Amino acid sequence: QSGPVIRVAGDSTAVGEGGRWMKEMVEAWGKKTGTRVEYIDSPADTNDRLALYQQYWAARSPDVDVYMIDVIWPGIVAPHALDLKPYLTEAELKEFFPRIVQNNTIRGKLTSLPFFTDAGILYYRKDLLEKYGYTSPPRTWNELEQMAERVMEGERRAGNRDFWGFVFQGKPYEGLTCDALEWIYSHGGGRIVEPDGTISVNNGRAALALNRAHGWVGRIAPQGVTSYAEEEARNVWQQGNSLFMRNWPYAYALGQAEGSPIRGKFGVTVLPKASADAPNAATLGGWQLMVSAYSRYPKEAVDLVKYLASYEVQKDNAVRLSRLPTRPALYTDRDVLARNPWFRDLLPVFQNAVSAPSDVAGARYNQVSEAIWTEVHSVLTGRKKGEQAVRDLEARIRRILRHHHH
Ligand SMILES: OC[C@H]1O[C@H](O[C@H]2O[C@H](CO)[C@@H](O)[C@H](O)[C@H]2O)[C@H](O)[C@@H](O)[C@@H]1O
Repeated sequence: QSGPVIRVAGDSTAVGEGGRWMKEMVEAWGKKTGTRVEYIDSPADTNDRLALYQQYWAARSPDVDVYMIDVIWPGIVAPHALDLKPYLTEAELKEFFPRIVQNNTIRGKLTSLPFFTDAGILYYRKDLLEKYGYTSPPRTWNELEQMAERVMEGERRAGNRDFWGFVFQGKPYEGLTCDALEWIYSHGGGRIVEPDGTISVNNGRAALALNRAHGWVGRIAPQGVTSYAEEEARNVWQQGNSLFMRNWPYAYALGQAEGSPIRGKFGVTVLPKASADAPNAATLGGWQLMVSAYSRYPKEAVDLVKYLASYEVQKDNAVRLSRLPTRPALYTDRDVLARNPWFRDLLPVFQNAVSAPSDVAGARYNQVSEAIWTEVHSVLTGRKKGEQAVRDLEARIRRILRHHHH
């Protein structure tokens, strides 16, 4: 047909159904409104997407109108965002969780609408826990290790060469920062960089957390876990070859799909922690919808963003893709809850999720994060002990944030 073509970059066809579903939603809006649309695909890992989208932004490119942006990005991407505040009433904006709207608001600019939230959780094979005499998923990291060693011994003995105790995201990329924040915080080691700016990571609890994680590699987790992102972990788990997995909510719907080897065989719960008085750790993730400051079609782009962020599209995301709404009203919707009962069970885990240090690092967050995941990876690979790594990380972050004030 004719008129503007509204072009969207967001999510990836390389991560679950997200890219496919996103294209479907954008096509549905185009059909509803009689507007031409195009979907531009992205790489799997968030930090690779940031670099791709930065090419467009540095160019002031009009070739993408709407970007799906990570929770950790507002402080970096704000100059490239159209301020959405004038386009939403106060009532419309209050329909989203205020913490996420606050996150997305930089120096008063509403950079982006909340789309879906995210929190790290523990996936567990309930069939296998029952087989090996366990009644509850593990609450402590020591329990997780003990269960993993026992179930692995038994499943290996029964003939499954492919079977592991635990998979997670050990690749050097942003997902490892997420995993590592959960390890450190759940050992009482802090937030790596505190909201006040204190770089706190050089402490014995953070070091222990990293040594613990090294101890999994090649033992209860595959040697190759040091190259796993979300999907590599998910594919071991989904084939039936891991007792436990750390991952985000999206993996639940995919594991329940017809033809999944593990359909009906798993539950989810909060990640374990070092001891009963440590805090629960679930890293806060999630994605927002930004209209490009370079879009030639801001009114149409805003209309698309409000549609994607609407109740019925977020509902579809919850029901079909098990991704977490940013609208509190959806957590009381009968159909969302009947499909995903665990959304009610773990709502307090999602509410108490711990943010990575993107607010305090602001536009330097991707540099801080790269330091984190590289130093953590050096522990996972055995290159360094946790004590040295947290000392080296402290020094790196001090250099990166020197002269930065939030
Ligand atoms: O909901 C699943 C999403 O997984 C990825 O995003 C999560 O993990 C990132 C780290 O790898 C975090 O930075 C992000 O905040 C999390 O939401 C993936 O990039 C998304 O496309 C998936 O929808």
